[PDB]
Parts: sequence; structure tokens; C-alpha cells
Amino acid sequence: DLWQFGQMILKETGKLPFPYYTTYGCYCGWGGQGQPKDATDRCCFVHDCCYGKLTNCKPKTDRYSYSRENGVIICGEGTPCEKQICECDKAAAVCFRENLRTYKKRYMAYPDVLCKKPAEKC
Amino acid sequence: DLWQFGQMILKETGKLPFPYYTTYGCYCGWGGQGQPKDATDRCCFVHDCCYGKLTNCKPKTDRYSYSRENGVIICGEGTPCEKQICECDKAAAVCFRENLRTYKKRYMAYPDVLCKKPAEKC
Repeated sequence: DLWQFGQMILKETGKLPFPYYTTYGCYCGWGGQGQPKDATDRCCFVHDCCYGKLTNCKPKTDRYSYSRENGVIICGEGTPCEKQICECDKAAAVCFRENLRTYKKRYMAYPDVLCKKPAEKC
Repeated sequence: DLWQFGQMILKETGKLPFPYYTTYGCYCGWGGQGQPKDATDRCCFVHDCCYGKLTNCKPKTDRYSYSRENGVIICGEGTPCEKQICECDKAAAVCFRENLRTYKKRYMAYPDVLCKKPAEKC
């Protein structure tokens, strides 16, 4: 579920989703309504695409099972949905993390106004 | 700043903003774009109005000073902006908390689609 996606974000980035990620850029912080502004922003787009593929699932509310005991997220057993959903979440948190290098604090609460229209397809 | 608003939310509600509040209902979880669905949702509207009044301020990025050492948020000293911004944040977190009674988990990631148009004015 989003709660676990959230813990993963934090575990992986050291930043709690709000406000670092939930209000970021044009896609994370604007409901997927703008073209991602950078890597960090694109991770949310990839994240939505990933959930997009799980048509048969409730990615946002199905609680899966994972372990990050040794600092690496390992999705455990569960239904196929859970596992797939968890991979998504893992991937997105890994992605945020993998992009702390270009994370820009100034993209938080970015005016939607400078946000350009979604240009990529899942 | 939003980081402190966030800590306040958590301190007061025991729920981290993401996903409990940032994805809630029609206003918190939809960029202020829908009419609040209930109390919890309305707190975000009140929160935006409160920042709305701080035209001369950067409510989202100005770091204020507050204390919640004895379980009650006390905004400390700072610039008038900081103090006012902090009151806003306090008020919103108190509001979330004061409305855990009707908080509905099913309003998280609520489809914008059922969201009705903003009908109140600050």
C-alpha cells in the first residue's frame, strides 16, 4: 500500500514523502498533471505507469510484504499483485534515492503554472 | 516550512502526511482542486486560506520556530511571518487531529472524478 511505498521512500532516501516527494516538481507534486521536471519527478511517472500495469490490483491499498532488514528492499511473498505492486514501490523508492544527486529542494511546491503538458507514454 | 507542517501533522495525528493526509479526499489529496469532502479535507482548505493570508510570506519555505515538548504545539519567536505561518500549520495539524474521529481511510487516493467543484471562499 501507499503507507509501505512511503516507508520505502524514507528508507531509501532518508526523506519522508511529504513534503520532499509528494510536493515535488510537475508530476510527483502535481498529481501527475505535468511533464516530470527531472529524474526525481520522472520516478513518480514511472511509478504510476508501474501501478498502471497492475490493472487487476489495488496497488494503493493492498498491503504487501517486504523486508529492508539489511538495507536493501526485498519484496517478500504474497499474492502476485502484492509482489508486483511492491516491485513498483521498490523501484520508485530506489529511483528517488538513485536521484538524490539532482534532487532540487526548489522543485517542492513548484507552481503548476510553469508545469508543461505530460509528454511521455508509459 | 512544509517539513515542520509535516512534523506537526505527525505529532498531532500520529499519521505521517503521506499518504494519510497528502492523498486525502478532494482538497488535501487533489491539490485543492475539489470541494473538501469532510472535516479532515476542510482542514487543508483552511490551511491554504491561512497561507493565503500570509501574502508577504513564504509559508512553504520559511522555517519557523516551535516547540511541542509537552505535547502541545507552541509556536516560538521568529519573524511575524514565521509566527503566523506556524499558527497556520499548528491550526491545520490540530484540525487534522481534532478530526481523526471522522477520518476515512477510504478517502485516500480518492478519484478526482467524484470530486465536486470548490464551493467555499477563504
